[PDB]
Amino acid sequence: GDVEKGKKIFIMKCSQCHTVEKGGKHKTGPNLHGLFGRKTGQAPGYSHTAANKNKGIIWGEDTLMEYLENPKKYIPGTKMIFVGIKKKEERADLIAYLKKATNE
Ligand code: HEC
Repeated sequence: GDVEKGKKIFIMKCSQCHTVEKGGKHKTGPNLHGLFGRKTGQAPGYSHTAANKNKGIIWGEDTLMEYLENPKKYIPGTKMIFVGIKKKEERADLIAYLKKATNE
């Protein structure tokens, strides 16, 4: 994925509710630093829904590809009110940016 394109997707569609930087603030949604390799719903200091807490999967490229295509289908009961990203290559670019920014 192209992380420069992914960053602009993140700004356009995600930054309204999320930060990615280490120690970044929670907003409507949790700060996302440390996302990869972590189980769902464990962002430190954020009050997740039980659904987000209980999904039980580990975030990685493949699980984020599925989640971000249709969030409420993957995690029924989520309070992330976002329709999803239809195009696979856009999701791949976003997730490549996420893998870089949430670990740097
Ligand atoms: C507000 C309207 C949001 C927008 C736009 C996006 N997200 Fe979000 N997200 C939001 C909330 C309120 C929550 C918590 C939901 C809950 O049920 O507790 C989330 C959660 C996530 C997560 C899960 C994190 C984890 O399990 O540790 C991820 C990975 C996530 N959101 C990603 C994400 C991306 C990449 C977005 C842009 C396309 C995006 N979200 C938009 C609220 C909102």
